[PDB]
Formats: sequence, structure tokens, C-alpha cells
Amino acid sequence: DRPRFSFSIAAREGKARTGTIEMKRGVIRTPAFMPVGTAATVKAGADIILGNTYHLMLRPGAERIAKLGGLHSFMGWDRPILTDSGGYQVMSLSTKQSEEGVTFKHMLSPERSIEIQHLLGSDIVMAFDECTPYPATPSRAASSMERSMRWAKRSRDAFDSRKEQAENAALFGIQQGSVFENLRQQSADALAEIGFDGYAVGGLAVGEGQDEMFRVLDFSVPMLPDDKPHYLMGVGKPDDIVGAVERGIDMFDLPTRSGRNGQAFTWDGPINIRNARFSEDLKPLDSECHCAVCQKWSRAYIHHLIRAGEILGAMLMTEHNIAFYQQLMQKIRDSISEGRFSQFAQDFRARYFAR
Amino acid sequence: DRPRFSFSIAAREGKARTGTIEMKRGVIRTPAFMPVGTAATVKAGADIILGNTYHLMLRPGAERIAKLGGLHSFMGWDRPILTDSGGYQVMSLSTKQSEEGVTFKHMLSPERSIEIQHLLGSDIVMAFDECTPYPATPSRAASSMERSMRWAKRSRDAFDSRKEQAENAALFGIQQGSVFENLRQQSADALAEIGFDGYAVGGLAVGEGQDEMFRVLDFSVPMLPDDKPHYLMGVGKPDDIVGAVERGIDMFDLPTRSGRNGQAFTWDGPINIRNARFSEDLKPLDSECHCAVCQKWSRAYIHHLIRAGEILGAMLMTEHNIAFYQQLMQKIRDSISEGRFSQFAQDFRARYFAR
Ligand SMILES: COc1ccc(CCc2c3nc[nH]c3cc3c(=O)[nH]c(N)nc23)cc1
Ligand SMILES: COc1ccc(CCc2c3nc[nH]c3cc3c(=O)[nH]c(N)nc23)cc1
Ligand SMILES: [Zn+2]
Ligand SMILES: [Zn+2]
Repeated sequence: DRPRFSFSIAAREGKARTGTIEMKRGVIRTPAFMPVGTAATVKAGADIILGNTYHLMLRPGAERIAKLGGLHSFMGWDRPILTDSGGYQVMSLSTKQSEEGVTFKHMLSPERSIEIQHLLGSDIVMAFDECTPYPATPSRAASSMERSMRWAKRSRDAFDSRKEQAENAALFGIQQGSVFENLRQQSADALAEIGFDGYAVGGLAVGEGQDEMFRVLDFSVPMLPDDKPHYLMGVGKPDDIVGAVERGIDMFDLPTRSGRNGQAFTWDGPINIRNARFSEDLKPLDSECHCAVCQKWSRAYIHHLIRAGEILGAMLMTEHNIAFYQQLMQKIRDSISEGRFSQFAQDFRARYFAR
Repeated sequence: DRPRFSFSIAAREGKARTGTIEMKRGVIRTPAFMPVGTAATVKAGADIILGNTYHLMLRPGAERIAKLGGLHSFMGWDRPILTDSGGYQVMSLSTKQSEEGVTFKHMLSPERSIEIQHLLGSDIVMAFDECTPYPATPSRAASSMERSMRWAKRSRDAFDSRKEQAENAALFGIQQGSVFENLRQQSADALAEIGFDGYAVGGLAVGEGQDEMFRVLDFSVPMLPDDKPHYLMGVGKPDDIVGAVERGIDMFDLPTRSGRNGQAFTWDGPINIRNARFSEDLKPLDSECHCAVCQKWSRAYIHHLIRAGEILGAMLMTEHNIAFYQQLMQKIRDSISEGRFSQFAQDFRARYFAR
């Protein structure tokens, strides 16, 4: 049987890595994109899907999901599932913060977050953190990061207390520190002292823009343990993914939101399929994409469906977008393994931004 | 190669018939349900799908559909397609009527309706008729039916003038006459004198209710040629279909509308999946249904998706509903062929209405 958790790096190019995470429910090829499980009928394709902790804890509630057999049974997905810890979502969508946790309209603490994720049955559990708002002053970023590190220890202890969770799931710690190198270093040191199965870069994709995000990744990723997976939370567009892989990121969580609003991803950049220019375009959404939508239907027909208000149009767009992202990740993995990722990144950008 | 059109009756029970329509693009098993082609990725499953003449003539226009290669190429469907003549839809959704045709906000005549259906490339073409409003006085029903019969002759002549259409498609005439036996007879006589490949019962499913609809079918269907298919337009719920088959109907055009509004069809009657009673129900939508949704997911999960606003929920509901209707038609065909349709209809009603 597969181990609870084992990350192996098969090949490297610069800071980029490709490899595998083995878990009891399956193997995850990295760099990996992790789609939302409810977006479409995701097929095994993705190696791991996201569960929506924040939504599930409100409807139907984590206790009810456990009564129904856990998220794997509920969603019909027998492979790994990753869940976020819920605080990012509470702070973005719902609040009163304290050292105990976050109260909102009802108290979410590290201990409760870990128990919710246990009741959902997820395989990769995120520590309960605070995503510091951007911009943040050095003092506020430090105080926030320090609280997150105390919460990371409480998350570790709560996870270790639940035998089924400790023996079958994995726990990731989340680095904070805003855009400040010294705080990112203190956060990395604190997380490594606690010890986690993987390490996330939190506190980005919060409005800072790509140049600043890449600058922060430049110094932040090397601070994390090299032999553990690196998960960049909340990122992102295809070009953000490529640049983050170039900086040592292994896992990523737009393709669903875009698919419901008329935006399709292609190797020549995004297109808004509702635009009249596509009304007579017989080409598939993307000229090279191998997905079932591009094998069968034209831009003109998908344009027609979406303009007519047919839900089928949005579903076909979403299926194409998820498949496009998975083809992107496969090309990334293959190019790193083959030692041609630098060339791939250059070729990708030249075509994606030529439009 | 298959003929342009050939209807064969394989078995009968009372007024019910089962058989096949052969056309160049495929065989249609009857009694048949014909789903909307844009509702989901319909697989061959249905033998024939509906094209939406009224929508297509406005967006992108019939000329544009022809430029794109016709509806078969546009929709990715190589089997038969049926199109309505457009007047029902103009009168229900858009008007100024005259002997020439209907002007609306732009002139739809028998000749233009036939040419639109030619440009769309459909295989079964409906004559351009007037669906008389309900209720109608005898005088108004007569005047309306008489105009429809003049329009039926003009439709016949326009269809016969287009070589590609006359040689490769089929034309159905539409009986009118409201609820009046003498007018239904005059309409049937006029249509049979013109001569059509199939005959539709029009002017029903316009608010009259099931008892009255069945009463009209009781005398109206026997007036049509026995050796030609009988298409009841606009019907209907599963129980309407069963009772109409008992009265000699072979083809039918709710499952898509219901699927987008939370209603699922089951052998125990319809259910509204959004209701809280389904939040913990681990059974599939229907206990016997063989569709892909019922093989994989529970009522509880589909309830969750729809309540969360996920388009996936509505798509799974729609796929189940279309599959349910096709299983209904298969059971109807098998039971007629086996001489147990009367028993099937009795068993169906007892369970469907017990709920
Ligand atoms: C549906 O499943 C999931 C959905 C979203 C996410 C990412 C959410 C997210 C951020 N998003 C942008 N920046 C973020 C930053 C963070 C962050 O700093 N911490 C946490 N815990 N989450 C963040 C993870 C899983
Ligand atoms: C999308 O493709 C299609 C959609 C709807 C229909 C049926 C429309 C319809 C009626 N509906 C209820 N009563 C009707 C009655 C009629 C009728 O009397 N005549 C015509 N031409 N149509 C009718 C046919 C094809
Ligand atoms: Zn595609
Ligand atoms: Zn089903």
C-alpha cells in the first residue's frame, strides 16, 4: 500500500522541480493544478481536487458531511482531496478576531478548523492561518504572522490528537509575512521547527500584482524545506503558474470562474467567447487542445449556447478550461523532466502574450 | 442506403403502435421522445433532436447557420433533426397576422418558414400553421383552421420546390380545429388530400388540461392516416405521454425546463431536489434509473450543488431527466412489442401517482 505521505523529486531545472506525492488514496504528479471539485465532473485528468471548507461548514455543516460518509463518498471522488482551513474565506466573504480564533456571522479556531477538515475527510489539511491584508505595514505584518505561527502550532497539535487524521492525512503549514523578507524568514523558521508534511506560501494573490508576487517568491520559496512540496495559495493565471514553477512552486489551486463568465483559456491567451467575432468562427476553442469540447464543437457553437443562456455553454467552457490547465501542467512536468522547461516558458510567454 | 422516409409498424396493442422511421441520417424508434438539442450533450439515447427555429432565425439567423454548414455540423449531431415552423413561437414569445403570414418584432410566411428550415438543414420539417388559442369559439377555430390548411398547401409547394429538401427531408402536416370534432375531421381531410410524410396533432397543450386533451385525441388521432407517424406537439409530462401513446401517438417533443428549476422525474413522480428533505438522502435521483448520474451521485449531493448555485447541479439534473424520458420511451416500446403495454400503463400510473 502507498504511504500516508511521500514526496519524491524526479527531475529539476533551475529552481523548478517535477515529481510525485504518494498518499493512501493516490499519486499526485507535480507541479500540480488542483481544481474545485464541484465545478464539473472532474475525472481522474486531475490527481487531487479541492473541497470548499467554508461553504461546507455552513451548508450542510461538517457534522452532516461526516454523517453522509465524508467528502469522498459525498462527491463520488476516491482520490486525494485538499481543504483550506477556512479563515481566508471567512475574512473575505463573511467578523471578530482574537487570539482564540475568528468569530463571524460561528467561532473558527485552529482546533475547530482541523476538526472540520477531519469530519470532511480530506487528505491534505491546511493549518489555520491569517492571510494578512495587502498592503500591510511591517508592524502589522509581523503581529499577524506571529499569530499565524502560534495558530500553526495549535493546528499541528490538534491534527496529531486525532488518530485517524494523523495516520491517514497530511498537514501543510502556511508561511506568512506579507512582502517582507525578514518576516518570511521568521515564518519559514517557525514552520520548520514545528514540522509539516508540506509548506504553503500564503498571503499572496491579495492584490499585489505579478511583479511583486514574483519578487516575494524569489526570496520566500528557498526558505522552505527543499525536500517538501511547496503550495502557492490562490495562484493563478497560466503565466503566474509558469513563473511560480520557475521559482520552485509545486502545487496550485480562475478556470471555473472564467468558464461561467465567457472566458476561455488558449495557448494564444484568453478569449471572451461571447464577443461577436466568434459568432462564425469554426475553429475549436484552442487549436491544439485535446479536450472533448475541442474535439467536437466550434467557437461559433459555444458562443451561440452562451449567448442563448444555455447552461450547456458554460459547462463546455468550464470543461475546456479545466482540461487546458491540466494540459499546461502536463507540458510543464514533461519539459522539466526533459530539461527544456526554460525554453518552454519562453515559448509559452511569446505566444500567450502575442494574442 | 436508407430511404428518404419510411415508417413501419412492428407491433400494435389497442391504438398503441411501435415501429421505426427510416431516414437518410438514421433510424428513429417509435414511440419517440425528441429532446432539445441544446439542453445537454445528447448522445445517440435519442434518435432525433429538436432544433429551435425561432431562436435560430433571430440569432444568428438561418442564412448564417447555412454559412456555417447547417445545424448538423453546427451542433455536432449527424442524426435526424426536427424543426418547428416558427409561428407557434412567434405568437407565444414575440405581432400582426394576415393571409400572407405573421409579421412580428420580420415577416414569417409558409414559404419563408420552409426556406428557413431548409437553410437550417433539418430532416423533419413542419408545415407553417397557426396554433389556435384556447379557448376558441367554433367560428374562430374554423377560420383559424381554414387558414392553417391553406398555409399547409403553401408549405407543401414550397418544400417541393427545393430539390435538396424534397429529396432528403420529410414534411409533416399539422392538424388544427381546437377541441371540435367536425373541424378536426375537416383538417385531417385537407391534410390527407395535400399529402404529407407524417401528421402532427397541433393546437393542444395550450391550457386545456389532460382530460380535455385526451378527449380530443380520442377522436382526432383516428382521423389521421394510420400508416403514417402521428406527432403530438408540446406534450408533455410522463403521464401525458403514456396516455397519448394509448391513443395512437408516435412522437413527442419539460425535462429541460424542470432540470434547470430543481425538478427531477422519477418512477415515483417528480421531486423538487432543492427541498430540505433531500439534504441527507443517499439514494440516487431514481432507484431504477440506469443513467450516469444515478450510477454515481446521491440526491444529497445534487441537492447540495443546486443549493450552492453550481451549474453542475442543473446539468446533472437535466442529464438525468433526459435519460429518464428515454427509459420511459424504451419501456413503452418494449411493452407494446411484447403485448403488455396496457399492464405497463396501469402499473406506471399506480406508482407514479402514489408518490
Ligand atoms: C476551494 O478550495 C480552496 C479555495 C481557495 C484556496 C486558497 C485561499 C487563499 C488565497 N487565495 C488567494 N490568496 C490566498 C491566500 C491564502 C492564505 O494566505 N491562506 C489560506 N489559508 N488561504 C489562502 C484554497 C482552497
Ligand atoms: C425546440 O423545438 C420545438 C419546440 C416546441 C415544439 C412544439 C410547439 C407547439 C406546441 N407546444 C405546445 N402546444 C403546441 C402546439 C403547436 C402547434 O399547434 N403548432 C406548432 N407548429 N407548434 C406547436 C416543437 C419543436
Ligand atoms: Zn479544449
Ligand atoms: Zn438517473
